[PDB]
Amino acid sequence: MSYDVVIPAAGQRMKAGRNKLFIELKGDPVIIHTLRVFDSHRQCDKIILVINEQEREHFQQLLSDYPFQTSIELVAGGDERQHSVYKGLKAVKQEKIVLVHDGARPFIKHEQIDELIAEAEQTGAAILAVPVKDTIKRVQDLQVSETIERSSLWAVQTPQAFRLSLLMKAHAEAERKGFLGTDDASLVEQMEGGSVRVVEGSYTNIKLTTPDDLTSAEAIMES
Amino acid sequence: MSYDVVIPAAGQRMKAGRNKLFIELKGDPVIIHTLRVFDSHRQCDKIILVINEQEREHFQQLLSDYPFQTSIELVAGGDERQHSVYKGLKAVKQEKIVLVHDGARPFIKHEQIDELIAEAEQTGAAILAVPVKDTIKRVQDLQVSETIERSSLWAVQTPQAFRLSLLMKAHAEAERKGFLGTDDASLVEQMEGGSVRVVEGSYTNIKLTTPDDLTSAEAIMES
Repeated sequence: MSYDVVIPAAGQRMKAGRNKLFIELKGDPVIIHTLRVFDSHRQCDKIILVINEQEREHFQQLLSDYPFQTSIELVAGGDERQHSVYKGLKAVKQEKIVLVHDGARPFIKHEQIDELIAEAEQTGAAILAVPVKDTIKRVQDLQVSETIERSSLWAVQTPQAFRLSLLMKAHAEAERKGFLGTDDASLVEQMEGGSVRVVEGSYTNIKLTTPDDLTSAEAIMES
Repeated sequence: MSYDVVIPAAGQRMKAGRNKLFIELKGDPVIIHTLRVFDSHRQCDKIILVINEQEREHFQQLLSDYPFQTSIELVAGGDERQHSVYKGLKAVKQEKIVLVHDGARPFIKHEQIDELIAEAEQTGAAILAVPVKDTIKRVQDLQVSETIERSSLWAVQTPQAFRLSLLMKAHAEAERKGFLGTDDASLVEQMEGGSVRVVEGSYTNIKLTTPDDLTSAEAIMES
């Protein structure tokens, strides 16, 4: 059915007003492009944007500049990405499917979200990923220590979709024992019996941090 | 000092004339864009293009359409990438630095090649790579089996630069015992005491296979 989306926007870090999500892409902040995807999606009930308190005013101003039909809440985060995601998930008001999504990934398609909601509802946890295409090596001090075996390796994207109860439990367990995950899926993996499934996404679902990313973004738009 | 470059162009596979390297990028085949990089590079002595015999005529026609100052030889390859690279290295006429390079990586910069020649000459073997930015997971039947620990992982590019004697030895040893490597560095790694170093490259040094790659290419050009 429907979902809430939590987007961590605390910078896991820049000074107030200088969030990487405010970098303009064809004249609109990256975050705007991302927000419009979830706004136009019929099954997205609400957007939870997890922020640093200092940047609240900047986000408020930005949202008044760009109004949306879909409800958007600014929820204060913490000092790490995981802590922030969890404070976000604490603002979901009933049991339902929850997505967690990178603000700087504006090219997610409603098709992919739909497929991810189906899996999360079916089995509890799902992530978007694509096959790794390049050889991967582990390297100590610019010296190759090994070549990682490529056959079944996937590059992980967002969103990641979960039953709220499940992801909440995975966050609580992790926090109670001081485990620091990378992405949300790794918290579920860390639980006993915890299981996560993959929906294959698209190579266009890129994350925009650096200026070369903008250039690649501007070409994905125009196309 | 100077080097030969071997470029495997046997399709490790398409029918004759339909090589992926003939896909036109702003009106010139991808291979042309790549060849121009090595042609304009003062230290490149020779280009060895390893082909399927069937496509010889197509390559010959393509080269007469685009003349180059730098000498280019068409050398017949084998049925795998490794076998083809090795037949290529067999046409290098004296001991020197040899590069091996993907035909479909046209955005290599002379700066990067220069840094790679320095390392290969210094320590014997060098590769271009960039830090992995995304979470990597191993996945069986769309089901995550593990999260690969990210801190020291690099995505490997070409070229890879070696002392000819060293890479030749690594190829001979591998063939004598039927070992099938992925890239050339993995053949050197497989030798006793074999050691390979990393030069950090650039995120623009992309490989062009799919149509989305073209679009990303056309934007890297224009920029």
